Amino acid sequence: TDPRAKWVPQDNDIQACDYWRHCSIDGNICDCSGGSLTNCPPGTKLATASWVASCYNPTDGQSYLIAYRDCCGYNVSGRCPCLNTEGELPVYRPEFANDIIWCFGAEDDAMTYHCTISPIVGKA
Amino acid sequence: TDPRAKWVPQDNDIQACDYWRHCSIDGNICDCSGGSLTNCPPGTKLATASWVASCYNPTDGQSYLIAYRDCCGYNVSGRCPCLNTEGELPVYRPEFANDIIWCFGAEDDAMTYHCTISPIVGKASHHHHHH
Amino acid sequence: ADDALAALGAQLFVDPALSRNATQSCATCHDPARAFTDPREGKAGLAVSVGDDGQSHGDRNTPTLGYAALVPAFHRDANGKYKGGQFWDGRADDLKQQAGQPMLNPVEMAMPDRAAVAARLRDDPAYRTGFEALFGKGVLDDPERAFDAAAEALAAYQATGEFSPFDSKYDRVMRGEEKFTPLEEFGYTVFITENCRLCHMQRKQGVAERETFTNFEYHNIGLPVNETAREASGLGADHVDHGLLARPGIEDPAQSGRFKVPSLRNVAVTGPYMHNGVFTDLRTAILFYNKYTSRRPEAKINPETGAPWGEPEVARNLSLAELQSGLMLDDGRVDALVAFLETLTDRRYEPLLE
Amino acid sequence: ADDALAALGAQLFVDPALSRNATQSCATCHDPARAFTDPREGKAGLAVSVGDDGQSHGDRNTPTLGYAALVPAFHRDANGKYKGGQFWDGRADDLKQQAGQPMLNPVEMAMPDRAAVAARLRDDPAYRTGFEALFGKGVLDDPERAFDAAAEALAAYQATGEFSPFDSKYDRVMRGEEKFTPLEEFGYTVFITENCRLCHMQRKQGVAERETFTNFEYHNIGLPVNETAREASGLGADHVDHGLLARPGIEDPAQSGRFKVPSLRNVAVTGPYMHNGVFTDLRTAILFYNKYTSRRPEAKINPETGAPWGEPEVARNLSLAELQSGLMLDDGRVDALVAFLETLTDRRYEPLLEE
Amino acid sequence: QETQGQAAARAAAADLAAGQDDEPRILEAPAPDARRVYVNDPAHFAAVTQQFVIDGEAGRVIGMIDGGFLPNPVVADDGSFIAHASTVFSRIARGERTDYVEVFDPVTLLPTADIELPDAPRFLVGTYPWMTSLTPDGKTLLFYQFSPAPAVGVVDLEGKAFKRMLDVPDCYHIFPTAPDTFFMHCRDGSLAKVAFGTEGTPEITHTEVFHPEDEFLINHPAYSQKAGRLVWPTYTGKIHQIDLSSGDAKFLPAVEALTEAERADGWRPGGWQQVAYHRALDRIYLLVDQRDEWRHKTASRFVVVLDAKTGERLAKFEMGHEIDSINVSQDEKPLLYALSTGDKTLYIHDAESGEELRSVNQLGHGPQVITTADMG
Amino acid sequence: QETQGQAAARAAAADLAAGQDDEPRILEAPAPDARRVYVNDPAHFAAVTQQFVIDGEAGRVIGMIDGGFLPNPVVADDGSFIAHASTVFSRIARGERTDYVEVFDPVTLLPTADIELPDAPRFLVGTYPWMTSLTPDGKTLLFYQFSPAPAVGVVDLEGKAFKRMLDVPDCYHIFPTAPDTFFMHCRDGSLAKVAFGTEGTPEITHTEVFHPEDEFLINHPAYSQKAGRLVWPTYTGKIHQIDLSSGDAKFLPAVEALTEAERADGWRPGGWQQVAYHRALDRIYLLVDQRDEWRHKTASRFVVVLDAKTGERLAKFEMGHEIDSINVSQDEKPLLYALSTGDKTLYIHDAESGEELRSVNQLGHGPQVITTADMG
Ligand code: HEC
Ligand code: HEC
Ligand code: HEC
Ligand code: HEC
Ligand SMILES: [Ca+2]
Ligand SMILES: [Ca+2]
Ligand code: NA
Ligand code: NA
Ligand code: NA
Ligand code: NA
Repeated sequence: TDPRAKWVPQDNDIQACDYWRHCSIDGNICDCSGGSLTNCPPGTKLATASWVASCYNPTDGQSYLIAYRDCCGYNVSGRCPCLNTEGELPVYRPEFANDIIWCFGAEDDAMTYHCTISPIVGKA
Repeated sequence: TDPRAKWVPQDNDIQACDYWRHCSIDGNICDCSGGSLTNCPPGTKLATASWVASCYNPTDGQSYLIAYRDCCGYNVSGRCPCLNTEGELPVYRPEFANDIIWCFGAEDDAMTYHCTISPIVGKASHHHHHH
Repeated sequence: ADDALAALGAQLFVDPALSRNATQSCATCHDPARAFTDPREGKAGLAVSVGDDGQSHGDRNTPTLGYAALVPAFHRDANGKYKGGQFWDGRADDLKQQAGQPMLNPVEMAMPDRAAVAARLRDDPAYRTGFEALFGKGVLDDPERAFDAAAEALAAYQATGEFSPFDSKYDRVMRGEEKFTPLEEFGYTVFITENCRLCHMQRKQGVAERETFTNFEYHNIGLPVNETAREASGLGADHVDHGLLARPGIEDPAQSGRFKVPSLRNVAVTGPYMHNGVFTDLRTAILFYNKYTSRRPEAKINPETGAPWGEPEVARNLSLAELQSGLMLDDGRVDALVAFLETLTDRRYEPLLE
Repeated sequence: ADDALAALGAQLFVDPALSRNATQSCATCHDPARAFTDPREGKAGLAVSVGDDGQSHGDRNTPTLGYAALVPAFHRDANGKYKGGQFWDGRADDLKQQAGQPMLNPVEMAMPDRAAVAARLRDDPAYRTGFEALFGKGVLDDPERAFDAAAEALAAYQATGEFSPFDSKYDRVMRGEEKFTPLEEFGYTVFITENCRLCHMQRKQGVAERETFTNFEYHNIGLPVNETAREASGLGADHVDHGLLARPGIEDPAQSGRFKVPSLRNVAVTGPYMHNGVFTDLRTAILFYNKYTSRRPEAKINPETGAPWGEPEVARNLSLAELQSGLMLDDGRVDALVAFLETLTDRRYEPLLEE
Repeated sequence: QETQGQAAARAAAADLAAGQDDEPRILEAPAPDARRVYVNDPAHFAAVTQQFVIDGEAGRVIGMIDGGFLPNPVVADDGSFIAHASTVFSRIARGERTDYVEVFDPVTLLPTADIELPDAPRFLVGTYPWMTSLTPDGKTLLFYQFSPAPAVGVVDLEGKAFKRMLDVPDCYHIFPTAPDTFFMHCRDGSLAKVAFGTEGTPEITHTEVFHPEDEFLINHPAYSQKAGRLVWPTYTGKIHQIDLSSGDAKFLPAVEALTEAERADGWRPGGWQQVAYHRALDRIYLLVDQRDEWRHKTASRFVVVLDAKTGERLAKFEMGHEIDSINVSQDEKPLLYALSTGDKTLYIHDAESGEELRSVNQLGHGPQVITTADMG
Repeated sequence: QETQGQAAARAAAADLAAGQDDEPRILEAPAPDARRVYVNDPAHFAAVTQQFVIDGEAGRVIGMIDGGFLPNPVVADDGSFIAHASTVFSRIARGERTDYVEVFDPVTLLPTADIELPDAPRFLVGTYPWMTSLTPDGKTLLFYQFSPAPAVGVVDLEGKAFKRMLDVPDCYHIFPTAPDTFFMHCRDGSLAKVAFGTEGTPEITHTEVFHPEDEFLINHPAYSQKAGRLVWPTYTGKIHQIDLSSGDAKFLPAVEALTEAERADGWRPGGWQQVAYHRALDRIYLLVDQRDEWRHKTASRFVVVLDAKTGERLAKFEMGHEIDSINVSQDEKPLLYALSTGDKTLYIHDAESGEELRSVNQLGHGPQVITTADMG
């Protein structure tokens, strides 16, 4: 609610902008438009590229690598928008940059942004 | 602000939804996107079709015919949205119906709605709607 | 005085001594019993009028003189649109410059020259009195001054209340003395919402003080030749009526085929319609505009003939922006427009309405 | 007993007596000094291995045995992906079912039959004692029991810490004992953000306990024939290696040309690369992937030959969804991935990286 | 009391803690059922728009579909597909116009047909559901054209092709009653039956005028195709009911949704989708409030429920929000859906008690239209 | 003190009372001048977007331009044209992609060129002004491509044609210095000078490295083409300046926008367009606020103004709103433009006193980018 305060993760609600895995999300949470935490909504196309962040999990004290993926090929969902930038670096370090539309590899050359999923891929 | 209360026209600010000539406007006031009360913004196309309402002018006590015109060929402006329905009739009386996109006759066959202008063409009253 | 000048014009207007064989006056072709238009049937019906010689027919339909005094003098406006003047092609600047022309036109009143006109004027003691009182002693002995004075009186007579009384139902309704019927009110709303008001209304916006249902501009609406009138005029099957381009001093090719937008006052009692009298019925003139909008096969057919309307006489400069409005008039709207236009009939012509 | 089985496997693994002319043991082709792969040069360089007869070449590259014990037994998972098993085409269910195959294969150890293998075991007084203690008296007298016991012992030895020590720099970094260089860390970040981790990580999501940089699935990445290896193997110019489809019991033509995703552990020291040893250098194996993503002319050329990569041996069922990632690896990111993959080398093979 | 986002955090933390893997993939929406509800956002005339597919029982967005300028949605009553007629331009809102019909699979939401409509023939208007209509067999889509004249376009969904335009009189809206027949409402106050073949002028018959010229019938009547019941309120809340189930119009006794005393006190219907009809219960729901007579498009805060056979009032609910559109599920213990354009929120109520159960917010820019399948 | 809507009501009433006629028509924008400002609304990644053309002196919208998905705007410094690189799809946000450049007349706003870019080559990213860039003669537009690898597209605006792609190293952004040359910022901490022709490998020369790997240079540096001055803040408000006016890079002394005490108390720049530069005054403006280190894209409520030569602070303005983006007019007595993505409002301030003078609201859904012409 103070936008400039240090971001404080929680592990109790995935539709909120402070949910721990959304620490470098930029866009919309897929769970709010018919996807789930780690699945795209019907009719969208899953990008094969990703972006990474190290997100602290308050449930177990561990930091995990979140390799975000966009679901693509639809206009932006408009539901549960969020923009977090924990660890986020400028475009010249693109593996950590989150303004890029990371829809690369999506089926049917889909390149429009609908929402983002937040799967874990490792520990920091 | 009571949306269901009888609408009360004013003659002091054309950018407001209660300006007297806007009594049956549906969309956006052109004056808020680079047009003026009776002119289209640059880049848009002025339709020849029109919709009418008898709008009462509280300044001089007369009722005028406003034959609205759409400015077309752009996405909706998003500035100064308004919906009034004074004397507005269902679609089967299309001369008085305002949900219709009245972009017919616009140059380049422009058919998308950007904003609406509010010119006077005449005095008068309607049977269904007279002051 | 202004009164006197017009009273002189009233005399001239019905005087056949202004025609070569004394067979016709202004009033012969602009009959006051028919809103100052021509009731007589010639070789092309009522499409064109016969001259003093009893054989010559013109190539254009005789217009009403009702309301002609409201038209501004010919000029080119700031947007490069020509407006005003007199005749269907605007070739006369104003009513004064127009009045002398039927007098000398061999297919109309056929006087050989101004001197012949003056001579007929001098022969009438009432004219010696009337003209001299207004213009000075010897006016009628000078052919130029006599002819110019005759044209001034006639123009003055046409600018009196008797030509433009503003007493139609439409006028009474706008003064709030009575109401339109439901059909007439629908008709008015159709006229304002469809393309008609783009051309047949004095102003672009605001309220006209003395509306006459024209903007005074020039348009080519793509009318076909009237075959029988063209034959009667004797101008030859090769003739093309170029409308405004025919005015001396107009050279711009974009004016080819354009004609002055007529006032719709008394339209119900002044058929046949258009510059060449091609359509006899008011409903047909209205249906003509559907040719630019409707996709029904009947839109292509002149109901009076059962055959295609015919190619435009001039196939360039058509006013397509205004004509191709995207909206067809269905039969109910055509009925409503007829009912509205009938309300533009002056009080004294309401009995002609049947 | 767990120790004893694996110690018996240790002796078998280095015993040439399990080969027809007694020239070759498992350790000949799977040399512990080379991360359990084959240092010997044959007619096709190091791409394929030479059998006990000194003449016969195989047609696949000899893979490492390191970390092979982490692979699940062969199965079809719920999404209809085959997973697990042993050999490049998964035709063995597990390590125990694989162990006896080199022994009887005429192009490898070339023993005539089980009975001949049992007769060799019996000749050795140490096998009589070691086998009988674990499997019962008479085991070496029954060719089927003896062969089955030898495979068991071999599979048990490959499941020991010696084969899967988890002491690479990567493992140490993950335990917090050391840090990647910026270049290694960059290569790790590339590996995880580009398509590589879609096939070369154990899990689709979450955290693996013992990562071996393979999902154990079968994919056709569209590799060409290795011509010198295929000529050495003698299978013929018309032969097609159908990968998984060649496993008995798989009939699905969509499995044609699919090979098991190798573990990338020790990849830096186990060249040459792919199922037919077609690429000499680790860099070249990485650049192969840019053929699906880059439009540059260089992307269609194998840098070792200067020639086009070649037409796929099996030009259907390519994993295009994963391969067509939309992003090519520039040279700095190829540099980074080599640096990262070198961190997957077991500690005892670090000396091997120099060469 | 546990929210969907909370339950989903717990399931995700358990999967993590247990080491349960799962493959990131594209989900399928749950099977269409009685409680699926579709919300269309015309977005105040924006050039691109959205539809939200919602499970009304959970109050959860289960999917979305993108549309162009002022699209018309339709939903097959048996749940087999959904479709829309939509309009795009080659440079956002300018350039070459393309009108088209897409049919979508109701669980993958993938287009199974994209049918171009020649010569940009759609009527572009604030969204009226019965300006684009499916025949009861689901094999034909009918859409209205206003320019250059009232006309109706025939689209074959089975052969995936536009067929032809039908010429009609001065009439509006399209209520299909058979594979080859639909009714429209005419300016003169009659209904027109339009019976159409694979070729010809259609056969067109009129009923007698059923309303006078000063009685105004709203743009959003309720039509139950399975009942053949057209329910058509006027600006005063007088309700015309027409039975089309015999294949011809029979006019039922008119009912008044509001009493004389309420009307004298300024009660009037108002909103966008002002009326709903529940077939199995034969019940009518009308959005009403106290309002000036020319505020007929403003939100209303009350719903009245009445027995369609007798016109007796069964209930009057205070909705507790500014509501523009209502509709109901067609199952037993129906839900009453109450959409607020201003709040961009679908409020989901028990239709019996009128109590609010749950809501779905963030539904686009100006959502206005609710559509449900009648699957019973 | 009279608002623009009130002035217009007064004027229209006087024309009505005087019986003045006027023809409804399409207006022309006023001639481009120093106080025109353009605001682009990427609309939080929506498939279609809008640009508002604004008279900064009146605080009035004088025009709009529609765009597709995340378009890149450019404005000729001399006022002769504006243009954007844009992307559309055959069915709203899916189907066939078309990337294109359109050039517009700055007073009629009509497109005067529509130029297709082959093979969908634009980089789709939240909007960075220096990802698409005019050469100083205005004859060429250069745009960045990220996929499959960094490359730069060359578009001949005079001949209205796509020319070629150039392959570049691992570098980002495009700062043009001559008809045939521009600079980029490399991952390794250098700039790369790229000199190109119609065909042939471009001549690419790297400058010296000028910053460490852990100083992060923002995505929105200011670049004054007419001054050849590149003003590049880091996350901490340290400012790198590069003088490109000789045609080669010369590194100027770095300045700190914030004092050591402010940095110790949590002051950092933050927002979107965090920095502006006034050529004639040689002054730098930076959006800053007290914030956590990884809240670098949030709005800020303060602007510090400093002398570019010495780094001395001239002012610290309290903006009085949540500001994401700033720019300045390039004239004398310049305006400071302060755009709030959250309020969708442009606040127009006096750049000398910092006082808010006027504002323009309802600027789309999430307006982020301000562009002006340097006409002097
Ligand atoms: C029939 C032989 C006529 C006689 C006698 C007069 N007029 Fe006429 N009038 C006639 C025609 C065929 C036309 C149109 C010709 C054309 O080329 O356009 C006219 C036109 C006028 C007008 C112009 C009206 C307008 O354009 O709206 C005026 C003012 C006019 N006529 C007056 C007039 C006078 C004063 C006459 C006696 C001198 C006179 N007309 C005789 C047909 C005939
Ligand atoms: C400008 C493009 C016009 C539009 C739109 C409409 N009309 Fe018109 N009208 C116009 C001209 C230039 C003319 C004369 C054409 C010629 O060359 O003769 C006309 C004529 C009429 C008439 C005949 C009147 C008479 O002959 O005296 C009628 C009845 C008429 N117009 C009516 C009409 C209606 C009802 C319209 C909307 C459907 C309409 N016009 C459109 C100019 C234009
Ligand atoms: C060279 C002549 C070899 C000898 C002797 C042995 N192995 Fe081997 N090994 C060889 C090849 C060419 C291959 C791949 C063949 C194919 O068809 O895929 C193998 C493979 C294995 C595997 C599978 C590993 C994996 O798929 O990841 C295992 C477990 C294996 N080899 C073990 C093994 C044992 C126990 C041996 C002695 C009995 C043995 N190998 C000998 C080459 C040769
Ligand atoms: C599945 C679609 C894969 C993706 C994406 C990548 N790899 Fe891969 N890799 C895969 C298979 C099926 C194989 C064996 C192919 C065969 O038939 O032989 C490989 C092989 C490698 C190797 C060689 C390992 C060895 O021979 O022991 C390396 C070095 C390798 N792969 C690396 C690699 C990198 C760095 C990737 C991202 C660019 C990558 N692979 C993607 C399956 C797939
Ligand atoms: Ca006539
Ligand atoms: Ca190898
Ligand atoms: Na004729
Ligand atoms: Na001329
Ligand atoms: Na080879
Ligand atoms: Na098989």
